[PDB]
Amino acid sequence: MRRPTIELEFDRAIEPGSVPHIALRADDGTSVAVGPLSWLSDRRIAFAPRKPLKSNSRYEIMVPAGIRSTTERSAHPLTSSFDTAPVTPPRGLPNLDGASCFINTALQLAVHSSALDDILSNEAVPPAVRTLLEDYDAASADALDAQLAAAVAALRATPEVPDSGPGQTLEVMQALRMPLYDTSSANNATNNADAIRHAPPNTKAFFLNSYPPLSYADLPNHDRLVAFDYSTGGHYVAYVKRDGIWYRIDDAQVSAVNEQDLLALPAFNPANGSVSIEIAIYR
Amino acid sequence: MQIFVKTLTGKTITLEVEPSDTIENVKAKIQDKEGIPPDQQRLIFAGKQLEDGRTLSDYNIQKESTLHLVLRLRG
Repeated sequence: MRRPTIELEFDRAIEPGSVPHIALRADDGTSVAVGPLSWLSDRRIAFAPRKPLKSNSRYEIMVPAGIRSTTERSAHPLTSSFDTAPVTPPRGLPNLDGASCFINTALQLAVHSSALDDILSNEAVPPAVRTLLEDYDAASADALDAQLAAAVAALRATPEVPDSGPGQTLEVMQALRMPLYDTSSANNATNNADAIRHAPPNTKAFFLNSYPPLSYADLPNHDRLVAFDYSTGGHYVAYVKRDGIWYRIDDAQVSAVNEQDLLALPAFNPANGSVSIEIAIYR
Repeated sequence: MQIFVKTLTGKTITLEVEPSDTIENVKAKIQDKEGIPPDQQRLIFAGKQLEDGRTLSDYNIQKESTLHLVLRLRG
């Protein structure tokens, strides 16, 4: 999933030697080299990145200007973009000890975030947690269950997560060492929404600790939004986006949802006054 | 000094404090009057979250000023 085969089909017939140093580029401009170019036809090349790609990250294929056609140079660089995130539906995480939905929801948001690879190589993160996130897509049902129980115990043993009983999803994020951008600490906003719209361009995860609390409809930049937690007061649920499709994950229960559903989620429970969305993940 | 604390349930709570009182002091007072542990309260003044170890003097919270309270209940 992170070292895939990429093939590009050009409109005109391209002479070899005309095609330049093709490279993939991450969002911050970092270039990864590719291997040798395979010529499937005179208008179809195939290649793969030498070094593995970051998970849950957008990459840009650039064919630099100057691709010579058999007829003629290329005026502008040819650019295409893809994403290394999985497209299979997400998996459920059973609520084992009865009071871990805050741990389950937080892991769900972490495995769908661009910080995943940084979490997986952070030795301050408990290794049982890095094990579970590593094979989240590939593990069997019984292996995922056993790995989840190991990750819950390792998390509850850290100083950040309560040793038993319920919690808040932020506490698990602090144990994962996942850097979050606090909306209230922004230089240029006095509310949650404008703090996100005006964050530094490389910012991909937000902790909404300003006012007013935001509904899904108020979350800026729906195009690039991929995950967020939803609190009802005493329960946690994860919403994650894969292949353009939103899934609601209530612990072990995964279900597809419609955009119409998400625009009806309130910014807080009007009964107990508890905030609902505190973590927002973008790609 | 007199301040007001509005919640997302549509409910105002009035407290008597002084500009020397810490943000934790205000939360413990809120824990007594309505039963919310400070662990699970967020206080907001002018869109900005009030940090525990600070005073109301720091956030220029005068008399008459009204805070917004956001509950962060465990799940």
